[PDB]
Amino acid sequence: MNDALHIGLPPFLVQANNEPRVLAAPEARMGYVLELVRANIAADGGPFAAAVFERDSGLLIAAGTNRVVPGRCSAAHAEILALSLAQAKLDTHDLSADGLPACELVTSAEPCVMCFGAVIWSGVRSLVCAARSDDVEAIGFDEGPRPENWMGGLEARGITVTTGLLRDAACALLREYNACNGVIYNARC
Amino acid sequence: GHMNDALHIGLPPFLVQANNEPRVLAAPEARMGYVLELVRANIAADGGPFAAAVFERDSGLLIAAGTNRVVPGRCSAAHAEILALSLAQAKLDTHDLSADGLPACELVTSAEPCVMCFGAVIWSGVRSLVCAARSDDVEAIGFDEGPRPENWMGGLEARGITVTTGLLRDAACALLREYNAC
Ligand SMILES: Nc1ccnc(=O)[nH]1
Ligand SMILES: [Zn+2]
Ligand SMILES: [Zn+2]
Repeated sequence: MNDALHIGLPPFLVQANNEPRVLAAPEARMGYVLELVRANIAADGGPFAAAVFERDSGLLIAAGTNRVVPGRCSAAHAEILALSLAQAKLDTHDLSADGLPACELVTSAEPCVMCFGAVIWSGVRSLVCAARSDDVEAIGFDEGPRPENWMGGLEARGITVTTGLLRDAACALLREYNACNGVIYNARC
Repeated sequence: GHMNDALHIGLPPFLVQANNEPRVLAAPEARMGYVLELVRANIAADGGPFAAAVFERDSGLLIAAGTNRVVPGRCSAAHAEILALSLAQAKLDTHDLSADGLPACELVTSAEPCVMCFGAVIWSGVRSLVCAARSDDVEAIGFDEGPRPENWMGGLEARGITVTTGLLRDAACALLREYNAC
């Protein structure tokens, strides 16, 4: 509405937040996240996606993707959407809240500065990344002024960090995205 | 706010009204003054002691305002800045406030941004950031600003965003203290 923050979720993302799913393996988890990436790109969104799991069971709780441009909202990153939807579903601003399960945020690329903090407040206890910062930098997409050893900063707060998971297919997904960005029409896109 | 087809965070009456009531505050202190009033209402509306609003830098026209809604809105990302920036990018229909053909936009804020919002402002397109309360003032009432890069103000300056702080600061603290007192 015009009297409430309202970020719309594309059909495939709604489905992604609708169908129950459980993926044990980190590979499996990131694999599904990378599926939403390809989708997102085909739904007019940035090449970024994320999902919050119950970490210790693999129960998908919520997913998000970059809807910045189509959404006319710079704050609509993949991490912000998944972290919110996740908090809304479990109905609490704290995923670290008393009773809730230990949550985990699987993202296609190392988080930017905005989301970096977004992660700290969320209440998740673990972050799992795919594409290293350089890969993202490598094609525009600025990570933003993150403080020294942000990764360390997270470990310190109890948020375990991991990067590189399925980085190969992640960087590929970034590239065909970039490959298909210009304005001159290409039927192969 | 748990929906399906979209992420939805409702705004309380006063805030709803704030984004639809025509307003033009030319002076800087006027903008900040208004923002502080919002803080009060927000506290009164089970919200955190934080408010903010985007104004067209030169004209002083209120474009959108946002408060802290984390708790009542079960969303840890709902800070005064995030909302005010997002409703502004909504009204103007663009994810870029520094976009072509749009009068420069400023974000007057009750306190200095948290590392999150910090990045948030950067991606918004706002061309200036005026703050009231300082960071120690914030950590003083028990709120985290998170780990920010050495000299964040520089980062903003360097990225085309003018930083200016300490405005009505003292008035912004009586509000913080009051909140902490209760
Ligand atoms: N500066 C801030 C600290 C904590 N929460 C907020 O909403 N804002
Ligand atoms: Zn981000
Ligand atoms: Zn903030």
